[PDB]
Amino acid sequence: DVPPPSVSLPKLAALLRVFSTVVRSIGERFSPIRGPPITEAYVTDVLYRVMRCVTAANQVFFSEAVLTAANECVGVLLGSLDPSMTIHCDMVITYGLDQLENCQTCGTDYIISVLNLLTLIVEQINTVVAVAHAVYQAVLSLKNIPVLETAYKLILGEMTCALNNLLHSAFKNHVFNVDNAKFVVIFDLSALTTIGNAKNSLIGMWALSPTVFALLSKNLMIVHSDLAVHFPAIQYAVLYTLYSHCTRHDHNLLGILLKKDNLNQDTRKLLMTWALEAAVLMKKSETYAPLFSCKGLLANTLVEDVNVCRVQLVHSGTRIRQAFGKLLKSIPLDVVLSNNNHTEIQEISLALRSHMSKAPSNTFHPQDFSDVISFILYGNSHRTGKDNWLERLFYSCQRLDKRDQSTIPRNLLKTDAVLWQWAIWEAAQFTVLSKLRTPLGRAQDTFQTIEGIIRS
Amino acid sequence: TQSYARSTAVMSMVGYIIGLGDRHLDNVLIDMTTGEVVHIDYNVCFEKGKSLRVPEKVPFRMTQNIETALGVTGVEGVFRLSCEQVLHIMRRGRETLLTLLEAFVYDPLVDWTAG
Amino acid sequence: AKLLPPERMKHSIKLVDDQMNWCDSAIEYLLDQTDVLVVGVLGLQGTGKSMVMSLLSANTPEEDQRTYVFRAQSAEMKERGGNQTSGIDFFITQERIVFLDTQPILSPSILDHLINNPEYNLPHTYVEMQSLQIAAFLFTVCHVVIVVQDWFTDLSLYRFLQTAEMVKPSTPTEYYPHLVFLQNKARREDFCPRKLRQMHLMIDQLMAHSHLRYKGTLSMLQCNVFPGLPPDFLDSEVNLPLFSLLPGYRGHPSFQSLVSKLRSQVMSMARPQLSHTILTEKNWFHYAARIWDGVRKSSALAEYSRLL
Amino acid sequence: MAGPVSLRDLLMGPWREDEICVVGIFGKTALRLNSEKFSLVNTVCDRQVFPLFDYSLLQAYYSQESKVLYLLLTSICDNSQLLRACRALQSGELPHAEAHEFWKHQEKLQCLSLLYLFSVCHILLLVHPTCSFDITYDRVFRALDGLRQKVLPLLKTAIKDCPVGKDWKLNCRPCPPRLLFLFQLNGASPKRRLQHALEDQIYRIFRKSRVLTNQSINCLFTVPANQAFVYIVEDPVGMLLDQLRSHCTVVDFTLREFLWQHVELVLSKKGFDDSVGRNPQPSHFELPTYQKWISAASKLYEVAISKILSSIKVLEGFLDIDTKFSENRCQKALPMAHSAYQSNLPHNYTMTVHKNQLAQALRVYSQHARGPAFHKYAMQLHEDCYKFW
Amino acid sequence: NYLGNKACECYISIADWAAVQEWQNAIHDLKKDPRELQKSIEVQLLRSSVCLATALNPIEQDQKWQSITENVVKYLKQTSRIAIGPLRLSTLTVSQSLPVL
Ligand SMILES: Nc1nc2c(ncn2[C@@H]2O[C@H](COP(=O)(O)OP(=O)(O)OP(=O)(O)O)[C@@H](O)[C@H]2O)c(=O)[nH]1
Ligand SMILES: [Mg+2]
Repeated sequence: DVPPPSVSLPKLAALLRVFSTVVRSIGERFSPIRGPPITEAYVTDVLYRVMRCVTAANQVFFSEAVLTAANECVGVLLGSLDPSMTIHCDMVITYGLDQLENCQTCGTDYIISVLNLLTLIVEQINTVVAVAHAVYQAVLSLKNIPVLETAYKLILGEMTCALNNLLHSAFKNHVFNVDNAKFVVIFDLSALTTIGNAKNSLIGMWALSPTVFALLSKNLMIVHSDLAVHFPAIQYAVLYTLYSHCTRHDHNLLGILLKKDNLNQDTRKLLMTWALEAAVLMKKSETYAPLFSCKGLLANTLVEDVNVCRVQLVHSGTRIRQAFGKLLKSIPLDVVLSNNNHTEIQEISLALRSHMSKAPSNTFHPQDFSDVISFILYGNSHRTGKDNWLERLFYSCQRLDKRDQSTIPRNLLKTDAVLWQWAIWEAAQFTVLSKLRTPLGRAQDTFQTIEGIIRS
Repeated sequence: TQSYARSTAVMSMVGYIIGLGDRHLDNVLIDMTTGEVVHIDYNVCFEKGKSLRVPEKVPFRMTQNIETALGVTGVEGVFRLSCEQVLHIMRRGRETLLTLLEAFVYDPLVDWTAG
Repeated sequence: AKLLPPERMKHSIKLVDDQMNWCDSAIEYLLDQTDVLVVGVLGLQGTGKSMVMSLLSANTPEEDQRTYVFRAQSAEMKERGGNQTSGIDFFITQERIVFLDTQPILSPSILDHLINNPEYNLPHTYVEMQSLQIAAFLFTVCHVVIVVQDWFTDLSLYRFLQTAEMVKPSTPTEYYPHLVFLQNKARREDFCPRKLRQMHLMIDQLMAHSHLRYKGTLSMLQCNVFPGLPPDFLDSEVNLPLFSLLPGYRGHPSFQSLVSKLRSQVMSMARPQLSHTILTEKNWFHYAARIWDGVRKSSALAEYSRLL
Repeated sequence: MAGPVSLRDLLMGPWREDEICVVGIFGKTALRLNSEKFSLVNTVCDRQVFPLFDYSLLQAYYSQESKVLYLLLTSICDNSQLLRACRALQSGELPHAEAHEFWKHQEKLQCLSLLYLFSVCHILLLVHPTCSFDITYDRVFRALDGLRQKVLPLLKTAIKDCPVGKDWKLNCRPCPPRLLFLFQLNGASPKRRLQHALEDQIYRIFRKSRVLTNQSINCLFTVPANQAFVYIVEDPVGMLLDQLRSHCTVVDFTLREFLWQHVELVLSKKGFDDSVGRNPQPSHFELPTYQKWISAASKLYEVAISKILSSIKVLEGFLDIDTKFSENRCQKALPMAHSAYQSNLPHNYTMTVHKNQLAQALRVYSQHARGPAFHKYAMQLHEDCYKFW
Repeated sequence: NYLGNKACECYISIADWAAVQEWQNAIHDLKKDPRELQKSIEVQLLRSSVCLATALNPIEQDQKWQSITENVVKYLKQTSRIAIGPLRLSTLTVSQSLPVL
């Protein structure tokens, strides 16, 4: 591997051109050799010399690696000459080839990206090669969300974060603008996919540098969901939303995804529900004592017994699916979490009344007495969870109401909800208006527009 | 529900100004996600529903019993009646933008206004 | 607030003693739930069959080894052989998921312990009976069998699993659990499309006649844009300025990501009904103990021991 | 100039004597670019003999600079030939019984090719990239003594007219081959202790299993020297990717001393007298020559690759236990289940009633058939079909 | 900043999150040492952002608006406490033609 440098480094470009041509030809000839095994069309047929070598084995990997690593000698300073095939452009001419089938190989894409990043670290942006500063972003945006292995986003995101620090180190490059206006659009997609907890930080910090501001709406929609990931990405999302800009918060793209996910989850009736697991959820909603010491993520993957939802699973989606499953499990006659139906209903009514009266009064209880920071804010979370629980229960408690296509039939027990009438308890326990108007206003009209209308 | 009420009010104002008819439980769809109401092809428009051939109905839009019970309280003096007034105000203020559009849609060549 | 009292463990619990003796210390942590997942692991001496169970049940990849529920090998590897997991352990995660990190089937450490100190003629034909007893107890009781392997395509493993099915006592349709083939300590090669296809073909031809659900719901969580090239089956592999701070090309997904995506599959594994009843976590222990007595004194093994 | 081939090597009629010392190389290997045996052959002779890129394709290679004849076996246990076996078994050659018989025949061919190493060789190097002695090999080594003894006259009567000598023809091998197991590392002074631990474990195992007797047994002890090497944790294409990270920014023998310590005892005629128990010390060094070794190996391969040797495979009864167990299970399930359902279920009327009871006669037999079975199913449908009319 | 748990009712953090910013703001005029202020603000942002964390639980729109302003102002206070407030934050809240505001 030293002879390649010893041949391509010295002067007398008359011979360096031949050395390059030969190496690049061996490369662009081995690369298509894996085409037959992949059944792909031969491409990159522009630098190949007259050498029809037939490797047809793992030798292609090593040959391409040695022919690309040798090119680093030209992609390193100083090298005040560009009479060759412009390796700067060579690493991009093979994009459509070594990036569309690179998955089936997963050996050449990363090496090409590393060589390109090395060639760019010595010179990244100056405005002679001029479109380079724009070709970098134009190739990154295309190679940034062609979903690949974890060993690729970890370097693409790193190069992007390193280029962001140079953009704000330049200066009118922001108005390019087909690259930046898309380089940031792809950052928006890479902020969540994939769920690695390492690429998001490389994106939350890479996009935190840009002001920008072109499409901060997508950044705000991403932060509105990432602020609850329950991982170290929460702090990054918070610091990005507090530093990007105001008046656009306060301005839908991502929230609709969670809405559709919950709508699709509420239309399957997967009656696994881990009845024993619903107790540790009521103990977390009606009480602060957490029985599962993250624990929510270990629940969704446990539920639904495959063999649904996206790969996000963090965290409002799972936080709401837990309550929905607990409600589906309480829909059956007996609520194993508590005593018989008349006991669980009484417990819920008491927990709601002891908290609604707290509004026009002052009283201490496990819903507000939190003797630690970051937990008194969980009391509001408890109220929101209880409100959503009651709402989705009234949803699934319509076995007598005969829910429409929005919710499939509950089960063969669709008669117990018709024989027995729980609407009487809902009417006699409409104190949820007070216990809801405090945490979430809209959590009362759902019940307020019923008790206030049923009593015509 | 708010997005629903708003789209319902706007479509009602449209069917009042434009003679939209044939409003059945199929032509008046509903987006359970966004809550907005979509209407099927306006085969009976510009008061054509008063020329049949069919029991002459004179509803300016669909306000059935399964729709008035959808808003907060009702239709008249409700969230929908408060937005229809704003719709008319924003449309009367730009009444020319629609008058000229209709004048150019009429006296046409391949529009087939013989319905 | 007392009507929902939970219960958790801190360390493993051994049902089968070092001398293959059933223990009744697990009922204390059992409950009256119906859907109870029971995942067991079988493998060679140093195949790493407890670190997987520890990282799947309670622990995570970023945590000290001494904190693992199931003791891993830290200083015993360098010393005489291995086999730190003497008997079948027990652990029920917060999700009521039972885990069974059995001893290394056909392990030289157990043979050495037997030679240095049992109703048989040779200790070599005895380490194969304990392996069979644990494989049959892991098939008639467990819902998933995580066949861990340090190196890939150990023909001995595929020829032994087919022999453990023959000893599987039926008639409590024959209940046959799943089979998750974990390639613990997997190199960058195992994570290649050609390598994946070769592994699937090999494990489908070796396990072509097993009657065990070894295929269907694995190997399609974290990969490239790859569509299903081969007849996919249950096979989850587990690995072993700014430009300067670029980690080397691992070639495989992160250890944490693979552990998470395997734990999600193990938790989501199908939990079919047991022999003839629901067999709740309490009834299960009363159903796994009878199976132990029936297999330790079964006719299948009594006849197989003579053939050895 | 040496060609890594065995079939063509023995078919010869330069380096004539060479005072060679053959070394067998068998064992299991994982799916990798360069097999373990190939890497060992390349590291021993200090040159890449096998350049990197369903039978026992046994290949030989002679090193002139070391006078060593490495014979590497591609036994089905290896994952390189096993891949081709599963590929040929996938599309076109099988039912359960046929597949089990195919695997049994492959294992028998592997055992035969392995006996060709324990019969004409001096040193043997196992391959098991796990760092844990595979107990299965015990039952294999205990299954080779039967073939090494019963097939002993079948081999003596075919190597009589050979210059091998008196002792070689007496015990059918140049000398007791020393087993030098070689395990690869996966996770880990620390290795120096693991080698001794594995040596002690293997010694205890072979002593308790009678695999290492105090006489001219199929194997040897190697008490004074060491017979348990541990490879360092390179092989795939990752060195180039690991060199990019560096280019962008800008005691404990190793495969030769551990093997030469035993190769010198054969090249220098020292022998393999490493025996314990105050025995007669039978130590016939029998340092062969390339010509004489080839003359002996030609006949050994022609006889084993076999007039009676092919009929001795059934004399093992140590690796095909699955077949016998399944046959016994079928013989216990047929006369029980079928005999019960032929009398428990009367079905006196024989007009279109045989299948009505056979539908359940199979549900009962299925619950008692195991392994390579259901062959009696064809032999059992006749009972329910011969009792009626 | 470890709000007083003396019967801290739910959703009342709007006053607790606003009655504290004055503490880390009135002290600036007393001094202008600050090492004990970022720990009283950053730990205060950790709780002020909870109101927005619940804005996604279970499903809500851009709202709330009167609470996110408190989080932004607390971030501005923490930024002006670390340094002397040379350039930013201010912050920038110009229209912003929502325009309910
Ligand atoms: N399985 C596995 N083991 C690893 C890995 N990396 C290091 N190891 C070491 O390999 C040893 C084998 O792992 P374990 O699962 O704990 O072994 P075990 O389950 O106790 O099985 P036995 O060896 O029979 O006792 C561990 O003690 C680790 O120290 C890895 O990535 N996977
Ligand atoms: Mg263990």
